[PDB]
Amino acid sequence: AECSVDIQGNDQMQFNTNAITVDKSCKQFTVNLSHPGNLPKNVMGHNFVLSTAADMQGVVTDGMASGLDKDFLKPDDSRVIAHTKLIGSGEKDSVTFDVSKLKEEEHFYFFCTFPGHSALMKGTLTLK
Ligand SMILES: [Cu+2]
Repeated sequence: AECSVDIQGNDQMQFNTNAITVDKSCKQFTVNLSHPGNLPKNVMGHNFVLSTAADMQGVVTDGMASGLDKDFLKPDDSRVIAHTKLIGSGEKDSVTFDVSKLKEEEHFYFFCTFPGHSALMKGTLTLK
């Protein structure tokens, strides 16, 4: 169907949704992230990061360590299926990935890796 979704992260430390469905029809899928709240990236930055459920903890933990200059993400992290930039108020970023990379598993988690964020900024992404 539509092979894109528009996601927002804000000042409430929440994305607007906790569930994304990707139409199995799609060869590619695009996630357009924007920040409709008011703070900078160095403080209340969000990114969108996609992994298997099992990999999320490692991604979030290795992320924190990497620091704000690496967008709180380990560079070249092979667990990460798709990722955007870290963004603050009124910035945006997009990421496109192959639907084939979701063939093998069931429940994936999307999440923000800014330290602490993933307490609320965790959702499920599935292939339907
Ligand atoms: Cu965040």
